[PDB]
Amino acid sequence: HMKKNIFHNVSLYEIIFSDNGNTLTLSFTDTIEGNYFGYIKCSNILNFKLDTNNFVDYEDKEDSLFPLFIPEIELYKYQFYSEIIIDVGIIIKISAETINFEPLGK
Amino acid sequence: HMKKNIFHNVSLYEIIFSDNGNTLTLSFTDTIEGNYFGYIKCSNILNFKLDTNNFVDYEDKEDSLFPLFIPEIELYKYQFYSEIIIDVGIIIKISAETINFEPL
Repeated sequence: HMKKNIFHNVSLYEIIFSDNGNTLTLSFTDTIEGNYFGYIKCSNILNFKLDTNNFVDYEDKEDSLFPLFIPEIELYKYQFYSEIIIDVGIIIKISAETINFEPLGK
Repeated sequence: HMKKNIFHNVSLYEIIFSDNGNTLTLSFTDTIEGNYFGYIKCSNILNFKLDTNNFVDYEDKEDSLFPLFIPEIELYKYQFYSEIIIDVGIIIKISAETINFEPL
């Protein structure tokens, strides 16, 4: 069990299944120029939770999940799997056998 | 509250967020020869949960979530939102303000 903050001040713009559903990849831009920044790859998914937590105003036309601006992403490493937690009103939790990401730092 | 079983004997092959992320589309084939069957579109998502519950053997290099064979899907229509539940060991639950599907 370890904890670590990664991907400071990023913008999540997609969540994509791959490898016949076994992998989830989250892709991000930076919050300055807005260019592509990188990704978090969650391989061999254990669980995935998205809860909008009454945060998105669906009566608001201009309001939507993506792009989702994120101050930082919590990464937990256990003996046999890892978990990322995104908590920005909306909450996203993903547990997977391996979690890797690029780039390794800003 | 009205509960209903839909999409009998289907195979789920993708779960896709829209560009703005407000909509989730689940796409299905039949389980006969893999021809396209239809979709369930969940608009204005409230929550989405996928738990593989140790039913995908990751030590078996051949095992994978998709295609996910489904005997039926439970559809709940509450007063102000709807929910689908897929329970095949693997569990998928999606609540959204509206849930629409084709074919009817």
